[PDB]
Amino acid sequence: NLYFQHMKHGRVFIIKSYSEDDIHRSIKYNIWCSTEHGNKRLDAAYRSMNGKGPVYLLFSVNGSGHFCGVAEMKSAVDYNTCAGVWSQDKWKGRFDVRWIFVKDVPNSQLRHIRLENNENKPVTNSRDTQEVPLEKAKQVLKIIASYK
Ligand SMILES: Cc1nc(=O)c(C)n[nH]1
Repeated sequence: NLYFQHMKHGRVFIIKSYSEDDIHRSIKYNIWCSTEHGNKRLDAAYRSMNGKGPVYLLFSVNGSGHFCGVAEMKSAVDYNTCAGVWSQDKWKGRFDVRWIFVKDVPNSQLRHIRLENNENKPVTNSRDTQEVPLEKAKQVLKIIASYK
């Protein structure tokens, strides 16, 4: 899948989900919510983008050993929400997402990609809302898209 090899715009973030049930709910309802600090980071990136390129999210459940898919941010963060929707009751907030890949990709396939903005650590050792440089994100996206 040579599609992503020539991407010229966009920002890309890691999402770490404590719960696979929350991944299921995100796919069913096309929504996500991060922590307070994570929501602020994603909101800033989405808003400054002003629709000039995509914001992609690379999802992985904590401790699972694999990534589980890719979604595009499709709205700014709405902070005026009901509590208790997600795996920890305190998280409020919501933004729309569109899932573009739902597939398990082992960390072994992605570990060789290092993030020069994060001490050259493997992309598989990232924390929630770690940003991925575009040239490294393109390599992750090609691998996820091509994996079978
Ligand atoms: C739904 C959800 N799970 C999480 O573990 C985090 C960090 N943010 N949002």
